[PDB]
Amino acid sequence: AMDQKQFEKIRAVFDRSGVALTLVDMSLPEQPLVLANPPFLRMTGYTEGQILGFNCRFLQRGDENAQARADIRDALKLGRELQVVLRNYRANDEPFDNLLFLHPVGGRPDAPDYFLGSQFELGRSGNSEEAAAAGHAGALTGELARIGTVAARLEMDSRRHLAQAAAALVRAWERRG
Amino acid sequence: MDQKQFEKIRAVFDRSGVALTLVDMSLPEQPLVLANPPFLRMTGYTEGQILGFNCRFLQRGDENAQARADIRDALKLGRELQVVLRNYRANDEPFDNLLFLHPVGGRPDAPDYFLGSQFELGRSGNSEEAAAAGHAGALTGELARIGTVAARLEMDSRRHLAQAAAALVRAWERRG
Ligand SMILES: Cc1cc2c(cc1C)N(C[C@H](O)[C@H](O)[C@H](O)COP(=O)(O)O)c1[nH]c(=O)[nH]c(=O)c1N2
Ligand SMILES: Cc1cc2nc3c(=O)[nH]c(=O)nc-3n(C[C@H](O)[C@H](O)[C@H](O)COP(=O)(O)O)c2cc1C
Repeated sequence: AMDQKQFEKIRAVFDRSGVALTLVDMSLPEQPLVLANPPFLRMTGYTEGQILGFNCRFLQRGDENAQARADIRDALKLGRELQVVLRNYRANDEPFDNLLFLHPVGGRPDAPDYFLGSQFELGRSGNSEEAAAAGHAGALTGELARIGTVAARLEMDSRRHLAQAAAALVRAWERRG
Repeated sequence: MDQKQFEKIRAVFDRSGVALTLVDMSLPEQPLVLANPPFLRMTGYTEGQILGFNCRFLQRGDENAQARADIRDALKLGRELQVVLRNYRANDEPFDNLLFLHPVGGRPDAPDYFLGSQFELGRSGNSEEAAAAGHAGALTGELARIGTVAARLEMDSRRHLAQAAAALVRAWERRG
């Protein structure tokens, strides 16, 4: 029940964004990537053409994020937001930790038509991982509000909770050693 | 200046989820020319109640001498600055303002405008740093839209601003 016009608005927001953005079709269980912006493409080292149609787990290897994935599947089925860290791999197979922000888009409250994903690459920010992650959270919420997934009046409150959630996750991630 | 570019700034201002202000550098007293709804909501004034005036009404005379010195230098230089001001709402409630300053377009050392973005400190419990860094992240997005932050070196621009914001917060907490 989503206007071709909204889909295009989302595409335009992805294209101009300063954070990695992905969109996945929820109308089918294989859940293919349907949008993926330039910063996601550079972080991972793929091209847009080779990525679309695939499920985003192609960034993973085997059975590696068992906990994080079980959480992701629930969020998705329950149509809820989620932040989780994931062990991921670029096209060249180097490992990287991906702080993943998930957000339901469109559809109905417990049946979103799409899911948005935004990736924050950990370990690139040195002494200020919390701040960087939180900064990312802020730019994200701005994108969410422009699309309309976050209510405009609630953009601030959303940002504050998402930034906090990101800093916490970083802190637990640097508690892993 | 420009009619197309000023219209864009007005547009970005109206939609935004961050407190935004635009000051006209071409006027003797450097007055508010734009003031967006989350700014008005934070301070409790209306558009008409504050437009055309300089933002120094949020202060009570002499309380931010060092900071306003840093502000005047920045404005003269046309450089960015992040600074904490003691401020007062329309109902005279006091709050500390973490103020973000940015030069808008024009000339590198004499800009057409300054963009101010206010972040209220002390309403974020144990995660002031996170919330400030979040604010900086959102701001940078708006600056990238206006055109001030070029391209998508926005990311590194975001990371630094967020780093700076968090630092300023820590200092402000080392000052009980
Ligand atoms: C919008 C969006 C974006 C992403 C994902 C999901 C969605 C909906 N997923 C998760 C992946 O697609 C898959 O759901 C999880 O691996 C769990 O499902 P499985 O346990 O593999 O069946 C994901 N996976 C990953 O390893 N890195 C990521 O950044 C992406 N981003
Ligand atoms: C764009 C912009 C936004 C500003 N926002 C605030 C503000 O929110 N709160 C405040 O106390 N001062 C703010 N100021 C500062 C005053 O406008 C003024 O520049 C500063 O107080 C130093 O000037 P003065 O020493 O001549 O009073 C802002 C200035 C500019 C240029």
